[PDB]
Amino acid sequence: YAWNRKRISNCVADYSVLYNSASFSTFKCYGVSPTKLNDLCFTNVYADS
Amino acid sequence: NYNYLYRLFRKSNLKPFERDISTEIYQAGSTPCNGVEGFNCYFPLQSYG
Repeated sequence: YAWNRKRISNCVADYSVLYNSASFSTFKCYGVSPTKLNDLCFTNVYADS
Repeated sequence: NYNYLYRLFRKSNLKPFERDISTEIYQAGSTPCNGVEGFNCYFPLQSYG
C-alpha cells in the first residue's frame, strides 16, 4: 500500500543489461518494442516497487 | 471456434498482397534458437478467442 515512485532523470535509463541479462524470462512491451526503443525517448520513468 | 489463426511476430513487415505461411519458432534475441525452443522463443501463431 506504500509502493514507492522514483522519478528518473539526469541519468541514462539504460536497458541493454535487461536484454543482456538472462535472469529475466518474461518481457512484454504492449506500447513499444525494444528494436525501436533505441531511437525512442521517454520524458521520464517512475520506478514503482 | 479457434480454427482462426494469426501471425504475431515477423522479421519485417510483409509487402502488400503477400501470403505468409511460415511456422518457424520466433526468437526475440540475436542468439540462435536451435531445436524447438530457446531463450525467449515462442510460437508466432496464436488462435482467436
